[PDB]
Amino acid sequence: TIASSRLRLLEYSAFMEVQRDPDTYSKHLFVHIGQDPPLEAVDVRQIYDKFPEKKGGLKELYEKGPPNAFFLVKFWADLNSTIQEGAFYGVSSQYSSADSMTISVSTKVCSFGKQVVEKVETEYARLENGRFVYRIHRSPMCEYMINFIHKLKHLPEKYMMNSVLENFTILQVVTSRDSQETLLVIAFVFEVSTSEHGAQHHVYKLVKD
Ligand SMILES: NC[C@@]1(c2ccccc2)Cc2c(ccc(Cl)c2-c2ccccc2C(N)=O)O1
Ligand SMILES: *C(=O)CCCCCCCCCCCCC
Repeated sequence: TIASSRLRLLEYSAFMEVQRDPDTYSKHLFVHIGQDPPLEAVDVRQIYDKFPEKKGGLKELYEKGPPNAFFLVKFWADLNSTIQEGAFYGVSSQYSSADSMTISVSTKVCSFGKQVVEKVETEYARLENGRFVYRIHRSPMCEYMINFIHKLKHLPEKYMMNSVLENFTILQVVTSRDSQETLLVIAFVFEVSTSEHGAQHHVYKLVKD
């Protein structure tokens, strides 16, 4: 469970979809976080080098606080060609909060500690069972990401894929749109899954000392 005092990530999944015929659709999940155990900590200074720094960087974000909003997710992405591929590469996520506020989700793709792509999406709360729910449904992946996945899929060894992924990170920062107050920050780090049970993940809490 990834949750700060203000926002809670409910679900997250990056996937691809193909239309085998007009009545058949196939969906492969690269990564997934479905719907509270204690979390193991990771010192934030160990990841600084691979995230974007200076003005608006992760070090300035952490210093600004609150620290209860920072998390690290290690992903073991399933890049196995389990379906044949006009394919849709997308990302679906969902959050919840006790307060009604408009959120802003920014996704920073980084290569060698330098921001290459950024995507900003404002999300409005929807009242549901006494809580506020934010839904991002089938947000298409940018061609940078689709091409990156194709390039990784073309490497002959999984160790080669993991070496490229050593200098690739995605930083997700959710802020209250109007106040600009940090609600949730999730640093995503990746490896290619070698498991027979597919995509795996591990959550950690980002700490300083
Ligand atoms: N293959 C190693 C790893 C990994 C391993 C398994 C699953 C996902 C990723 C660790 C890792 C990356 C990429 C970027 C970072 Cl920032 C990290 C990382 C994570 C925690 C602390 C320090 C660092 C670091 N700076 O290396 O790939
Ligand atoms: C906008 O393009 C944000 C895209 C975030 C994609 C999540 C990455 C999931 C695919 C796993 C491939 C291996 C590591 C990128």
